[PDB]
Amino acid sequence: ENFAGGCLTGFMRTPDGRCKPTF
Repeated sequence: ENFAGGCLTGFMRTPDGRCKPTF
């Protein structure tokens, strides 16, 4: 299956529970 590695718009959310924008 597939999972959402995206937090907000342009945010790389990890299974670590943290969101880092991709800049």
